[PDB]
Amino acid sequence: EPQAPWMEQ
Amino acid sequence: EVKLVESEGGLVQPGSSMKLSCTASGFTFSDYYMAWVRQVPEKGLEWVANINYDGSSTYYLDSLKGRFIISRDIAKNILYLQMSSLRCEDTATYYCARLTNGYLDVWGAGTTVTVSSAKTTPPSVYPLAPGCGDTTGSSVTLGCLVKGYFPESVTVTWNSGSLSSSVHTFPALLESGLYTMSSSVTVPSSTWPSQTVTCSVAHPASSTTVDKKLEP
Amino acid sequence: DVVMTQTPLSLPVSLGDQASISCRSSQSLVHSNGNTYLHWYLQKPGQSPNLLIYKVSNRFSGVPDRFSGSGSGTDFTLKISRVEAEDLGVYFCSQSTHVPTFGGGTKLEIKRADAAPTVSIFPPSSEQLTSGGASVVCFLNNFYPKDINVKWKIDGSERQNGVLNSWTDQDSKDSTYSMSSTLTLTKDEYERHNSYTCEATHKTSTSPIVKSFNRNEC
Repeated sequence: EPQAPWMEQ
Repeated sequence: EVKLVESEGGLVQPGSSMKLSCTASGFTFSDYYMAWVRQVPEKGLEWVANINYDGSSTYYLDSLKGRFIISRDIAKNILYLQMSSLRCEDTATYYCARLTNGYLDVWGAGTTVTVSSAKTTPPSVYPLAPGCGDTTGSSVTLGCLVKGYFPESVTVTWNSGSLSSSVHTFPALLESGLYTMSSSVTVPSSTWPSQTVTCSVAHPASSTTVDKKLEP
Repeated sequence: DVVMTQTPLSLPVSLGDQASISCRSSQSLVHSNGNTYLHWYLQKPGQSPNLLIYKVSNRFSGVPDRFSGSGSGTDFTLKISRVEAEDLGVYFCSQSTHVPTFGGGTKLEIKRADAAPTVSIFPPSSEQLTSGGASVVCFLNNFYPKDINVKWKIDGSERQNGVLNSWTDQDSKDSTYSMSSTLTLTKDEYERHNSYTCEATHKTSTSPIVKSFNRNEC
């Protein structure tokens, strides 16, 4: 689902 | 087919602003995150910004200090990069890219942005032909010297692109604030000058195309 | 700030042999969600990068099985089996587990037999002279290896300043390189001398290859 993994918190 | 096409880049004065655009086709635009990255000369690739599906969430390279804005128009399938207060260090080739599951799976062609207070200058295009009393063998090598232009880039074709198989195009070098590049082509000697050879040099920044006929 | 370090910087490989390229990250690329966001791109001469391998080992659509990615944690490898000339270019890795960063690239060079340059010299055009300038050009076409030296002489005297040397990337068609050497003089200086010579030194010849002209014969 995430597309920009580094933005995950 | 899937494709991404950036707008024309070009010259901007330091401290000024400019906006890049990128048009997408072949996929459901709003079904994908999008990104900009840049390739700085003599340096590596660097992330610039990315944006989620509807544009409610963006990410920027920290060093940008909020001078850049990424945004997207769903009605037009268009991605934007607004750039403000430009400095020399922003000079680079900018690529728009489709972002999927953390990776960039479609890349645009790249567009060159040059931050400089130097003036736009069109290329002088000089023919390179044999002479000086030298003899002729079974082939002749011809060329064009493309001098004195700014900024990058130029594109060189021969006979409107119909001559391509024996062409070498040499990357530009900066000298005294202006760029020089060149291109050579080889054709059978029996065919020149009987069958004309012309180098065409396009320089988008100065809106100029030179179509220079090679003469003996 | 995650650093991606690639080695070697350039890798020469024979057709049909295997190339192996290392990419190391300064931090583990295992995301908290379990995924490793390590990818490989190829940028061919005159083209934009294209995705080759995503998430360590997954071939992107259209990439043949000759291309294989492996590794874990901080250590990754791209292996290209049965190398073809069209594989040449710059391979770079990238990570997006953390704030996204790219490796500096590894250039894949295709090996071929040594090939001597074809050297051609050109005097300044009348058009340039009319505008007050004078550039002399030598093209050195279709040689291998890439290392080559050009020396300009004016009336026999070496001239270093004012010389612009530009190489092409390697051509997949024949695995050769070409380069252009331009000596830029003022018309004033050009018109005071007679002999213009470019000398090419390359491993294919013991003696340098010399092309020359005399100004008053042009």
